[PDB]
Amino acid sequence: VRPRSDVTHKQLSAFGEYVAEILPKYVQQVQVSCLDELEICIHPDGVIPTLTFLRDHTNAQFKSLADLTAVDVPTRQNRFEIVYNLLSLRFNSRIRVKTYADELTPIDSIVSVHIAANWYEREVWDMFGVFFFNHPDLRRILTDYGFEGHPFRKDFPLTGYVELRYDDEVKRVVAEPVELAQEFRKFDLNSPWEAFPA
Amino acid sequence: QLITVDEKLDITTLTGVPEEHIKTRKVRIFVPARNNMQSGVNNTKKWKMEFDTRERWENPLMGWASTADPLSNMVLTFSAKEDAIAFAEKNGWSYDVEEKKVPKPKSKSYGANFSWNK
Amino acid sequence: LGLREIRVHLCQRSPGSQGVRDFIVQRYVELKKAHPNLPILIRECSEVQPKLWARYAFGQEKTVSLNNLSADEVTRAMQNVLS
Amino acid sequence: TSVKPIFSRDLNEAKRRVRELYRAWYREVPNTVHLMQLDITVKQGRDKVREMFMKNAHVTDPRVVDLLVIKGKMELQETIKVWKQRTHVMRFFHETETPRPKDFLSKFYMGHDP
Amino acid sequence: ITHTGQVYDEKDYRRVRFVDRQKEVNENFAIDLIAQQPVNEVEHRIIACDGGGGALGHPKVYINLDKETKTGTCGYCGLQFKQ
Amino acid sequence: SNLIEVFVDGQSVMVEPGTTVLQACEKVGMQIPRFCYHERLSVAGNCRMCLVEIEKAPKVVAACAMPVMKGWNILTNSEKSKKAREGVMEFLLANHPLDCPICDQGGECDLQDQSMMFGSDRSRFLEGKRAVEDKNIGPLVKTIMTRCIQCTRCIRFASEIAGVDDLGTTGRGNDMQVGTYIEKMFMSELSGNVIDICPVGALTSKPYAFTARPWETRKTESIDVMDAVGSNIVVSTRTGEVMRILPRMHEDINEEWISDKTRFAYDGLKRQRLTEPMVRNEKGLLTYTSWEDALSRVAGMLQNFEGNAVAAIAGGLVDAEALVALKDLLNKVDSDNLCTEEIFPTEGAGTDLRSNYLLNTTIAGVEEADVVLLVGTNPRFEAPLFNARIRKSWLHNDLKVALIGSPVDLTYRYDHLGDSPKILQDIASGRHSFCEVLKDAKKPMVVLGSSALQRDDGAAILVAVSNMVQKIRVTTGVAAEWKVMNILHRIASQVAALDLGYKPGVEAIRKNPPKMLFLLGADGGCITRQDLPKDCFIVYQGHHGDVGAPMADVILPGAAYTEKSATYVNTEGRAQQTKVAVTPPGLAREDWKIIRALSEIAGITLPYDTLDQVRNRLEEVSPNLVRYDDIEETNYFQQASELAKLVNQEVLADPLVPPQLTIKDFYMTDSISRASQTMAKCVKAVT
Amino acid sequence: PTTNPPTARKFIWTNHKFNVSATPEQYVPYSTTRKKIHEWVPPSTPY
Amino acid sequence: HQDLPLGLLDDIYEFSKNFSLRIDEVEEMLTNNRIWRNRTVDIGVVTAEDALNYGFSGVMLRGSGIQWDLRKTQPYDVYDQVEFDVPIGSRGDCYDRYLCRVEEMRQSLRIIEQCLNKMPPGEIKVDDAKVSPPKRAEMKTSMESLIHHFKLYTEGYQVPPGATYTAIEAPKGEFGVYLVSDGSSRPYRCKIKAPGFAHLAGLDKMSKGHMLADVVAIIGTQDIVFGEIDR
Ligand code: SF4
Ligand code: SF4
Ligand code: FES
Ligand SMILES: [Zn+2]
Repeated sequence: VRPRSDVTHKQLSAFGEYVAEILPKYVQQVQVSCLDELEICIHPDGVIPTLTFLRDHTNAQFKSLADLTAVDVPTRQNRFEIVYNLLSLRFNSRIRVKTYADELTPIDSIVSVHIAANWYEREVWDMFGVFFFNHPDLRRILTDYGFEGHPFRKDFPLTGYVELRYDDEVKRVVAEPVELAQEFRKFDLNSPWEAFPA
Repeated sequence: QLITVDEKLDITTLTGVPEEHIKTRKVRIFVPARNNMQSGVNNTKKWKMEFDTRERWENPLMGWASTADPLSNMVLTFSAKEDAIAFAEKNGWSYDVEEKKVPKPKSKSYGANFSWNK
Repeated sequence: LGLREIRVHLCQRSPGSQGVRDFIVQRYVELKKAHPNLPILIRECSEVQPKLWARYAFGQEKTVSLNNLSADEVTRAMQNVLS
Repeated sequence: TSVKPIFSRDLNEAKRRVRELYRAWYREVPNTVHLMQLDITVKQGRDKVREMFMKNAHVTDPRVVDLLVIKGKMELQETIKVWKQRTHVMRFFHETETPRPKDFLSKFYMGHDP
Repeated sequence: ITHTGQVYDEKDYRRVRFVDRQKEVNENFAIDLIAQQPVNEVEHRIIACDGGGGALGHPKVYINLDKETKTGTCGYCGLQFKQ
Repeated sequence: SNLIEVFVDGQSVMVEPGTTVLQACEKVGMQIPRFCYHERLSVAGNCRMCLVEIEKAPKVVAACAMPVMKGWNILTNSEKSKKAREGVMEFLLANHPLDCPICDQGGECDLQDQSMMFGSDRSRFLEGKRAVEDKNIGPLVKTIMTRCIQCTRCIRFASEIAGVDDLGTTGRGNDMQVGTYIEKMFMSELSGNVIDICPVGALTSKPYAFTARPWETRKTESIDVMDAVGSNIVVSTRTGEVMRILPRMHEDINEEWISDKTRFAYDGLKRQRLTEPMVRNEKGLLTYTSWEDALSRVAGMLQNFEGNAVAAIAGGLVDAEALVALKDLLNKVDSDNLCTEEIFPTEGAGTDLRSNYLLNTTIAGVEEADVVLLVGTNPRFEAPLFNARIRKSWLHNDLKVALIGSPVDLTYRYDHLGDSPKILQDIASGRHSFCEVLKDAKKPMVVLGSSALQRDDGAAILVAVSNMVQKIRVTTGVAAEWKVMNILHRIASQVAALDLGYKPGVEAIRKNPPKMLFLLGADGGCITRQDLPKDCFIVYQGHHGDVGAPMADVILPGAAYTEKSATYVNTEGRAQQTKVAVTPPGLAREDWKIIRALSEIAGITLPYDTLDQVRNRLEEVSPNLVRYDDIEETNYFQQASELAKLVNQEVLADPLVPPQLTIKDFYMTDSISRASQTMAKCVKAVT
Repeated sequence: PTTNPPTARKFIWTNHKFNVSATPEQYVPYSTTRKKIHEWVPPSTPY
Repeated sequence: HQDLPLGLLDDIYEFSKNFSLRIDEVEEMLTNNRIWRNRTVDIGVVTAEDALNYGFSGVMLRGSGIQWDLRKTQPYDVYDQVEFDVPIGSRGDCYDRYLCRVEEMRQSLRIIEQCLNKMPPGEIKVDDAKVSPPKRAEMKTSMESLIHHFKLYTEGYQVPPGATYTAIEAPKGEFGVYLVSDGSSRPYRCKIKAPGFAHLAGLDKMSKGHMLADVVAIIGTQDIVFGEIDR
């Protein structure tokens, strides 16, 4: 069983309250995991304001953006859950600010607050389809130039719909609808028995 | 200020799905039953919507099963019937929801088995 | 017009169908006795107004709505169908 | 209802943007067919542009339209700032794939699941 | 031919694959190789087949050789034992 | 009232007095690890793996068997109730033979998982294990019983759900082995359920011995077509061939059980199966040819022949969607000679009111009945999961069962009124003894089997029963929604066919012979080619070549219910949807399309081109077809009787006898069944 | 191998082969499973 | 997965005992080459504030003089029990960072030495058959071990529902996995933070007014492995 120090779960908890108090217009929920990690949750409109306070506040300097990601809970009305993980080299602590964005309700861009996000925001658009206003140059980064569809969405087939082969007749690479020679065997793995109350 | 739209969010135009697999694919929203083999009920809790099954022809060289349908192995899991129906409407897939069927309460008591006249 | 079948798609416990069902209760037997071969189908729709579907010869089907119609109007409409 | 506007307050304003993009593509088709040495006819290509711009003619919601041009603009950028080579462009024409008939009898004769 | 009677029909075309090539098969077939090993005449009702070699063998299992008529066969090795 | 409040970890759930501790946890949502407790099987307490800790109590209690009491707090996850599981699982595993990579209940084990979730990580049993001699209990269940955790659910099911009362415990100590003392096979329908109900893989299925492993199996939920109870089932398919059919729970129709026929005849589904469309060659043998050629063979003959020269003898497992596509086609050439092989009497109101031909007291209404008058059918072998219904309601409730048929093994105590159709008149007169028994019944139900109707005096038998139901209803003064008269079928496509207005019986085709006949899945001998006109131009539309294929000028292969999204309806009219588990084989195609295509090749072209459309079609001809899982409440018995009174017929003295007299009769009936190697092995085992 | 020879098990090969890929001894992959859906062969006797 | 072979530690010593000289040699060829310096010195200088802003998080930060080694600031495993010196740099430029990478090669030999000197006797996997697969002798003689072996390999750990971002100090820089997890045995999301997605982005702000050869030098000073960036 991992060793857990409650010093952190107390320090981080307090900070959470501090952030919440300072930014009550946007903070909806602020929780600390059992793993000693804080996760302020903000209304999408608070993207710019909450980050800026953390990047430039003496009692909470969160200078670098570790990551910007978007889990996709299809059930959730607001499908995407943009999560921004930040690090404070001054206070040696990380916080995560997570917002919610639906497919056609764009989030603001923080390239202003952290220029690290210039690329990750393009990554989130390419994979999940969330759009970021005021982004300097939003354009697909990881997917092919002509790719249609946002791949990491839970509703996108793994194999996808198009695959490439070289055709002599046309002497050029050519998409064709995917035809797989051994479909992905979809093993069902969930057991019908729960583990604990959680 | 917000604008008004009565149009059912249909975003079929943004999802990026080939036309054939949006108009010929029927998905069923169902709560999975329990394989009678096991008596655990933790897999009969969340609703799932599953796309209609398609061709699985044998492969000539190795005899492996081969499928031409991309949306086959995809089964999305939705916590409530209302949310799953919403996914079908905005993605434009046809849906045919099946009501959850939960075991009816059954009265049991060890005494009965020793009944004077059963 | 060769009549092959008549389908009375009444809808149970529906306000409008009252007339249709009343017809069934009071005159259905009679109609059948009269036309003892013709198949008169009593079926039960839902969330739809009643319809007296009639199938004429060579696969032609015709429709007469029975929504909110009195018992004899249903009787008259049925009688008009098997002329 | 009660939705927030992405970039266009109403289908009207949005349509303005579509007009601009159409023009953009229309003016660009010829250049691409020359800078990529594509074996297509400018007229032919320009019809394709029309095809696509109408494939999505049915959309009534302003927000969906706005994203559609954002995406459309992005595609143009990949074809005028050339990062998309012929293989990419010609794919639009679906040149190699064999067309599938939509006639019921046709499908019956060929596929188990139509 | 193969362990499971896998023999392409006289008309199947996968036989083209074997044209100008060897269809890989193994002369040593298990169904037969196990038979050769004789039944072990143990003197205890229940004996265990660890698989030979302990950890380097198969999961340990106990076999009931009580049935006088038949002989116990390890679901793993196929080795047979009789009392 | 009657609502104690018990706390499950302080959640103040409220339960009727009588609920067990395990049941209290269920409504909160917690699940007590359990073995030997099945919802529809008596509580036995054998495993003691469910020990929980009611608060402030010295010892832990048996969940499944402890009537909850007011105030109790269950403490299901209390340190104690975990030692009470960490220490039981120690024992079950200690004598267990670790052949989990042999036990085909590998991922389907309620003992590994309950061990991986509620038990310990290691073992301390340094001692030796035990071994129990196996048993050849039958040709369907492989009892590798060294696996048995002596949980006695088999001995219960084999006594309580099925009335076999054969399996039993033998001996005491650690060599209590739960196997038949003498080696007598467990031969009964409902037999295969033991597999599904033994959580251990001691006894499992012998055909599905080692063909698969459960994580791989893709599971598609569909409907039983072998019998007319329409039991819900899950078809487990791997890489495109069905591997197993196991039950899925439907409270009203099959509550977690399925028949021996509809779970071991999935093998029959894979051989003797038609795939390519052959046509009769000049030489006189069926030659495989492309659809285009085979379809126009049929279309050309269809255009040449006028109405009443074209007929269809459908029957067996054909779906409602094909049945409306075959009627819409033959009416577009004006023959309404569409018919079914099973003759349902149609001289009074038949097919017109939808209660003359339905078991309208629901399968779940057998539970609230009082006296059942089984007349002329063997439910045990015609509707096995309805025989079970009368089994449960004769045990847990008090149904008084009476049979007017052959004295036959019914798995319960019935009263054999006699083997004569005319004694039905005896009760109507009030002459026979059971006349009062019914008089004493507040909620009675008659059930006239379809096989009695299949005799020549079937019209008279239905009329005679309707008279008795009439005065039974009058004397009892039973309430209107309680419905005494119901008739059960034994053919899946009979209620759907009668629903779409198909007229039962091939009597009409018998009087005027059609130049053309579409045998839509008919393997019955109702008409033969000698009987047909000289031309004898008939085209088989079906899946397995059995009786209709070798006497067929054209073969248009179709699919089976594992291979199409068709609809079926059981006996009380509950329409249900089969889902495509596997794509249809060869060039074979869905039944509805073959007929839509033949129509397009003929020039009368059915209006429906996509399933959803064929369905919308079903809606116009009939209601049940489109609304699924929905029994139709109202019926018009009173006007049915009036026409029955007009009909005058003689019930011949010949006793009415069910065709399935004993279980060998049952195993092979339909096409898929007949084509079953497993069913064939079962047949020879009986013989 | 000379010093401590290997265990012989009366199935192990005595002539081991090199890459047979370009030579006609090469593995040609094939499905070893038998047919799955047997078909109804027509009746050869004219009706 | 499995304990070290019986004898590896000794060889990870012989090598370590000598590798230094090998690093020393490279040095006599490049650290002071009259020419390495030129093509590397004062090329791609990144300010300290800008390095934190663009999320560089690696030698790239350390080279600019920011002192941050996640291995000292947020210890993971037993990197806390060892003693090493982070090689911080000044006048951050391609040459300085290089010197830093040669210095961590040196400092890692100091950490390796210790690990060989102080590695404890014990087991190499958690004893919870729940999470770690049972030993093969145990699964072949004990029923609870087979069941745990079968379930672990076929189904899985069944991690409790939650989400975590854990970052180590991978050689390139901060490598982090944000692993959201439902109670299921298979994960729900696993964004891999790649030290490299951030570094490449900086190529623009580093190579400004630079020659074609300069771009080649800067891609090298970011240790870009396209696997981590592309994921
Ligand atoms: S039953 Fe079969 S699977 Fe479950 S544990 Fe015993 S052996 Fe392993
Ligand atoms: S056989 Fe299956 S059910 Fe019957 S006792 Fe042994 S385990 Fe319990
Ligand atoms: S379930 Fe409680 S005794 Fe077996
Ligand atoms: Zn062995």
